Amino acid sequence: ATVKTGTVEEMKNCSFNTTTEIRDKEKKEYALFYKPDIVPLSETNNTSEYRLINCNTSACTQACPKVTFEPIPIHYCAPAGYAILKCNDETFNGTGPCSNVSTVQCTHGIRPVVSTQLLLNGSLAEKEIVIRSENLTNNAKIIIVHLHTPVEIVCTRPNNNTRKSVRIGPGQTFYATGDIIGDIKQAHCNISEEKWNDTLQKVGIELQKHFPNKTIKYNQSAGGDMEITTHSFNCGGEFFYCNTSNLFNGTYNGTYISTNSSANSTSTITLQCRIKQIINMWQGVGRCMYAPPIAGNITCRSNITGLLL
Amino acid sequence: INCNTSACTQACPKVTFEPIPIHYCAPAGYAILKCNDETFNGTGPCSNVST
Amino acid sequence: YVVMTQSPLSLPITPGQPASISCRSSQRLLHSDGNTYLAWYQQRPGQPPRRLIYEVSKLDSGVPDRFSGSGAGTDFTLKISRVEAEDVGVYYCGQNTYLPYSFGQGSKVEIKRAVAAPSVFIFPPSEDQVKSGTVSVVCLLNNFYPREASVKWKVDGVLKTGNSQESVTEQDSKDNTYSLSSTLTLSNTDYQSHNVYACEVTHQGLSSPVTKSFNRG
Amino acid sequence: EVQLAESGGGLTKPGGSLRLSCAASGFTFSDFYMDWVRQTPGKGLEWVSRINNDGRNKWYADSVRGRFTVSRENAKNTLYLQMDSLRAEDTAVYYCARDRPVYRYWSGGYHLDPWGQGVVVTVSSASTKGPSVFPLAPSSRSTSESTAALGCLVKDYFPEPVTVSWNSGSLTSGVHTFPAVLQSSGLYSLSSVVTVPSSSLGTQTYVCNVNHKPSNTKVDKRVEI
Ligand SMILES: *[C@@H]1O[C@H](CO)[C@@H](O[C@@H]2O[C@H](CO)[C@@H](O[C@@H]3O[C@H](CO[C@H]4O[C@H](CO)[C@@H](O)[C@H](O[C@H]5O[C@H](CO)[C@@H](O)[C@H](O)[C@@H]5O)[C@@H]4O)[C@@H](O)[C@H](O[C@H]4O[C@H](CO)[C@@H](O)[C@H](O)[C@@H]4O)[C@@H]3O)[C@H](O)[C@H]2NC(C)=O)[C@H](O)[C@H]1NC(C)=O
Ligand SMILES: *[C@@H]1O[C@H](CO)[C@@H](O[C@@H]2O[C@H](CO)[C@@H](O[C@@H]3O[C@H](CO[C@H]4O[C@H](CO)[C@@H](O)[C@H](O)[C@@H]4O)[C@@H](O)[C@H](O)[C@@H]3O)[C@H](O)[C@H]2NC(C)=O)[C@H](O)[C@H]1NC(C)=O
Ligand SMILES: *[C@@H]1O[C@H](CO)[C@@H](O[C@@H]2O[C@H](CO)[C@@H](O)[C@H](O)[C@H]2NC(C)=O)[C@H](O)[C@H]1NC(C)=O
Ligand SMILES: *[C@@H]1O[C@H](CO)[C@@H](O[C@@H]2O[C@H](CO)[C@@H](O)[C@H](O)[C@H]2NC(C)=O)[C@H](O)[C@H]1NC(C)=O
Ligand SMILES: *[C@@H]1O[C@H](CO)[C@@H](O[C@@H]2O[C@H](CO)[C@@H](O)[C@H](O)[C@H]2NC(C)=O)[C@H](O)[C@H]1NC(C)=O
Ligand SMILES: *[C@@H]1O[C@H](CO)[C@@H](O)[C@H](O)[C@H]1NC(C)=O
Ligand SMILES: *[C@@H]1O[C@H](CO)[C@@H](O)[C@H](O)[C@H]1NC(C)=O
Ligand SMILES: *[C@@H]1O[C@H](CO)[C@@H](O)[C@H](O)[C@H]1NC(C)=O
Ligand SMILES: *[C@@H]1O[C@H](CO)[C@@H](O)[C@H](O)[C@H]1NC(C)=O
Ligand SMILES: *[C@@H]1O[C@H](CO)[C@@H](O)[C@H](O)[C@H]1NC(C)=O
Ligand SMILES: *[C@@H]1O[C@H](CO)[C@@H](O)[C@H](O)[C@H]1NC(C)=O
Ligand SMILES: *[C@@H]1O[C@H](CO)[C@@H](O)[C@H](O)[C@H]1NC(C)=O
Repeated sequence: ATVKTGTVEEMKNCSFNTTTEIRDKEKKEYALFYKPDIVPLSETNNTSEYRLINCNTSACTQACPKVTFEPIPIHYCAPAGYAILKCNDETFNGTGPCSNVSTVQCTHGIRPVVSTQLLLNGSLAEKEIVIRSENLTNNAKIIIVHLHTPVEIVCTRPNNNTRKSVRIGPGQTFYATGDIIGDIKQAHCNISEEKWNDTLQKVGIELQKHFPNKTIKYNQSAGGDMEITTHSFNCGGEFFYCNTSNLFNGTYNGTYISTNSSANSTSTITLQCRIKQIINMWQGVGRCMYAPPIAGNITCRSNITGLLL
Repeated sequence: INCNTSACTQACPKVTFEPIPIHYCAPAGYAILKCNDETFNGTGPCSNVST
Repeated sequence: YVVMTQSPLSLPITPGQPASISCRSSQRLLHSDGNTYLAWYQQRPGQPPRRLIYEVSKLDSGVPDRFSGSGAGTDFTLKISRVEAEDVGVYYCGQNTYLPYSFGQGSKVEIKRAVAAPSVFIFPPSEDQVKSGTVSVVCLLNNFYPREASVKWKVDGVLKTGNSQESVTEQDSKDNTYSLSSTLTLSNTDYQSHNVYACEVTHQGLSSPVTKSFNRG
Repeated sequence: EVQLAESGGGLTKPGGSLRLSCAASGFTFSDFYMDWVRQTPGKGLEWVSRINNDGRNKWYADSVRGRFTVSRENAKNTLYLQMDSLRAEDTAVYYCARDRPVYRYWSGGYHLDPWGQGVVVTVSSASTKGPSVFPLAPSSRSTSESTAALGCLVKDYFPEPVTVSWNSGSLTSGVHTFPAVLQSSGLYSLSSVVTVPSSSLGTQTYVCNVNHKPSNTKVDKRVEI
């Protein structure tokens, strides 16, 4: 798009012939694409020839622009002749008897937030950090570390994108990024590294109750695709993929001291984030879709997790 | 005229547009009432009524 | 567009005294981002401009603490708590809120010192010049204060104005006065046509018709 | 640090072309907008052009739009202004100055800070000449002062610089080499004066010593009653 550093070279500028409404007539047309959506065509001398990532697996639908992915809460309800029981007995371990129980015909409002490596906007544990796993003796089992207090995350795409519409055949419009207004700069997320560090102390202390006297070591995800190795969102309608390697770092001993002094400090840990538009949703090839771009710039204030360790 | 909006279907030649009469019916546990009091004005009480 | 304008032109001010300058744009300097992007620049004698005050009122790095500023909307001021010898030179306001970035017409800081009268002189053209197709008759006003001066040209008691080109010093480095030359550049005919060439003083101190003369050749 | 070096300055005929180069030192040159701003004895300051950090978007003043183009090579820490169709008014001192930063995550307000020391451009190729020089004689009624002024007139040369001094610079008593005028003739001129005791006239050979570097034309012009 303007050569230079991977902050700008994240965007290719690509052109193609496209079919107008008039079946015999093709028009030359152009768009910007994020590098992961694009793959180099073979059978050429390492040239400027490319294709979309999905043409050799499945034709993805563009998501209709009226459709909104926002996590509006769902209540589940029991049919007639059934009842939903729930625990009032909080700080529950996830199996065995609850001492304080209620019926409800409908659940509280649950948000269908889909993500990885963290949850977001989840309801908090009642009085303390709670650690749940189906069998801690087996490393195959996840450890759901349910938090007591909301650490805040701020995420943004600070490029000022313009949307353009490409007319394809009769009565259809593909949508693509036409231009970036003014400055480049990088998509990223910010967490107050003070509150995060305290939270990794407090998870240290509770996780040590199941692993007594041991020092606790956090680390980055081991490896794989972006979908495995990055945290993920849909802020506004963009499928961010953020590298968490600097976040799950350091090792913390049984001392678990309040190293964050009571005085003011402004240390923010920052995550740099890729973006994609063609997504093979929920590891499905036929589930795949193209998200249309969103004009302007994005900000996305949020409360974090019960960690998926 | 329509290539810049939507590709229209040919209506299948077996299909017929003639205005064959519909009767509307109330389901079980409901009833339709009508005026017999003709030269009705379109609102207010009707003086001669049938199910 | 944004026009700019500064109120004081000369600041003939004593070392140690406060001074201030005001600048008044045609349209408000507030940017959409919510800052206001005025700055004030000093140009010393013989140097590029450098920036003292910026983002309305912040001091730029390395600036002396005697500089300061204020304002709102269209109207802004630069204040100096005490002027000093190194403050001499031209100050410009400038705006960066809208293209084109634009500048005040300037204000000049000058040392104040006593209202010295000129030493006054005239020069007959040299014999090689006296035969040459154009002849510059010349007058000098020397080491006077303040800066503002000129000559009125005469010959034979006749007013002899025309090609009187003039030039002036900067403030004097030894006594902080100024000097002036005036350069009546006649044709050889118009020079030889008249005889008792005279230059009459004009100075903002010595405004009087003090005059020096010579008879031609 | 943050230091800017302009270079490439020269002389041309009107309608011609010149190129100015600004080289950037002690800052990350990929991360700034850069501006050209110029100075004349008439105007004081005038904005000329702005360029984006990656070179993409560019802006110019109305007085030079299309006539000039601005460019950069971030591989060299270097900015260039190409000037074409040069008018007489483009005769100015040109400065390079650093504007809005664009860091990784954020990009603040507009600036002109710091400034390079500038370069000179001259747009008039007529009458290239070494000076005429004349004594401004302390003669006749001018001799009868107690400490006479004597002077010199260096006239019709182009371009600058002339270098002018009294007795090869060894004399200092009230020396005023006046600021030069580029005259209606198309050539510069100045006068110089010095004040000395009136009996020392001729007793010392007072001299206006002159050189003109664009032509190497030089004159040790003696001045007398
Ligand atoms: C997410 O979290 C990340 C990481 O924390 C955030 O990214 C960082 O954001 C800051 C902005 O908050 C980035 O820019 C900086 O700005 C501050 C403030 O100073 C600057 O702004 C002034 C206002 O316009 C400006 O006046 C200053 O520059 C001028 O002034 C001097 C005066 O002498 C003049 O000479 C110049 O010519 C300029 O006119 C200045 O630009 C600043 O503190 C930052 O670091 C600098 O400052 C310290 C002293 O405070 C100094 O020691 C350093 O050397 C350095 O100069 C920086 O300039 C910052 O760069 C971002 N970081 C990165 C890597 O991009 C992000 O904002 C968060 N995002 C969200 C969504 O919250
Ligand atoms: C976690 O919880 C947070 C707090 O509730 C969530 O942050 C909020 O997210 C919503 C949705 O992104 C923001 O609401 C806005 O959404 C509209 C969307 O555009 C609409 O308008 C256009 C036409 O103008 C139309 O085409 C679209 O179809 C929509 O109808 C924006 O226009 C608004 O400006 C606004 O951003 C909330 O503002 C935001 N809250 C805060 C405090 O920022 C967060 O999304 C949750 N989820 C995650 C994953 O963290
Ligand atoms: C983001 O980009 C849009 C599209 O260019 C900008 O919107 C225009 O802004 C200018 C200047 O304020 C207005 O004159 C136009 O009327 C706006 N609309 C269009 C369609 O051009 C917007 O200002 C940009 N925002 C930022 C923060 O850069
Ligand atoms: C965090 O995990 C990584 C990956 O498991 C560790 O980094 C190296 O991993 C390779 C895997 O083949 C080993 O061969 C190396 O021995 C590891 N490096 C070191 C220094 O031992 C890494 O060790 C872990 N982090 C910490 C804090 O130990
Ligand atoms: C688009 O970007 C602008 C500029 O960053 C955002 O406006 C600002 O938001 C930050 C963080 O809250 C503030 O520090 C700035 O002071 C704000 N600037 C202005 C001019 O208001 C804006 O929120 C972004 N737009 C969206 C829809 O997220
Ligand atoms: C992208 O390439 C097209 C090719 O037609 C060109 O017209 C357009 O200006 C380019 N845009 C950008 C932002 O690179
Ligand atoms: C589709 O193309 C990509 C190109 O790198 C390749 O990795 C992938 O294996 C291909 N899949 C199929 C089913 O052809
Ligand atoms: C985030 O936590 C704060 C804690 O005061 C709360 O006010 C806010 O409603 C929470 N937001 C969400 C989306 O959970
Ligand atoms: C706590 O829950 C885990 C996971 O279901 C289970 O293995 C463990 O036996 C439970 N312990 C008690 C005392 O409930
Ligand atoms: C854990 O540490 C304490 C104090 O150091 C010690 O008394 C106890 O025996 C240790 N337990 C194990 C299982 O090592
Ligand atoms: C994450 O960032 C680190 C550097 O901070 C880099 O070494 C690593 O390759 C990145 N991993 C992913 C999954 O992007
Ligand atoms: C379709 O084309 C005709 C051409 O005359 C035009 O009148 C009509 O407005 C067009 N409609 C759209 C939505 O482009």
